[PDB]
Amino acid sequence: QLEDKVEELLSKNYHLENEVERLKKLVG
Amino acid sequence: QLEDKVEELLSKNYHLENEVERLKKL
Amino acid sequence: QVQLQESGGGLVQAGGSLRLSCAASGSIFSINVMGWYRQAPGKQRELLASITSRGSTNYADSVKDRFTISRDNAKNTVYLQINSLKPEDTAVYYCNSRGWTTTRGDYDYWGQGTQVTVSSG
Repeated sequence: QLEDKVEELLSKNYHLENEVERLKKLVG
Repeated sequence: QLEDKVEELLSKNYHLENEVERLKKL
Repeated sequence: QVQLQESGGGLVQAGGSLRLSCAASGSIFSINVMGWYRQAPGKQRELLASITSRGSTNYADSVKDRFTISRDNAKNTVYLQINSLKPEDTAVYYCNSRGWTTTRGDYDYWGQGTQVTVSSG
């Protein structure tokens, strides 16, 4: 394993945070 | 407690993906 | 607690390449994501690449085939190979250590970064 699963979900979460941040500041 | 975290992140990631989808075109 | 120190940057001609190093001090937690970001002056910070404890990697699409993240075979050190550098790649490159633990919750630690300056005539 469950720790590996959380690691993968967090890695994905951080990638999506930064992508939204880039897209928010860009259009807004 | 770990499986609780998995569900928490799934929902968070889903909402983030929905923002990415909208804020792309818009 | 965790403390990171980047190195390997500096001045470089366009067309060159660098291996940046992030040396990690302190506890290596069981849930951890090491990431490389960069920030140009004025611009927003940009996640380039991530690696988990088990070696699973995650790249920003724009650099997936030019930059490569990896971990030393033995040392508590992660690397970012940045190839085919162009003036647009000039920035401070930062390392970060991020995750969650059943005991203390979310954590997030930043390095101080190494400046990369890509020159051309």
